[PDB]
Amino acid sequence: HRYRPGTVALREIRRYQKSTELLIRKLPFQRLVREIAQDFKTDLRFQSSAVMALQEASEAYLVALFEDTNLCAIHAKRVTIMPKDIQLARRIRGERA
DNA sequence: TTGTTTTTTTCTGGAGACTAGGGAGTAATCCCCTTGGCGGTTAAAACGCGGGGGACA
Repeated sequence: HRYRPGTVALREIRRYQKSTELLIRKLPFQRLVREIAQDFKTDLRFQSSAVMALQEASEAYLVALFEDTNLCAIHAKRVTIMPKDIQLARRIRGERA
């Protein structure tokens, strides 16, 4: 049959909140880090541990930001997060101007 | 029958070349290593379709 929209989303929320493994596949993230670093200094080498630490910090920060975004969206009587939500959360945080 | 002497035998400066080996230099080969190709394995990001839900007024 068909699951009504919004139920499988709750199932994934339950699934991913019980687990800790990283949600971004490694190699694209590593290539993105390498590209970003290249603009600061050339012919650079990275320890896999450094790259893993970068991924852990980035994913945790993104999860916290998504939590704040969901809270902001709920405050607007809304269920869907939209860019203004991220913007407001970042603004109140003080990272974005 | 013994010992002194005779005699025999053993011992006692310069030039013009050549080759051959050792240290340093170059480059090459075999083994290993890095990288790319062939062969297999498929979950999923994107795209489509259809329907439920809420954003906005």
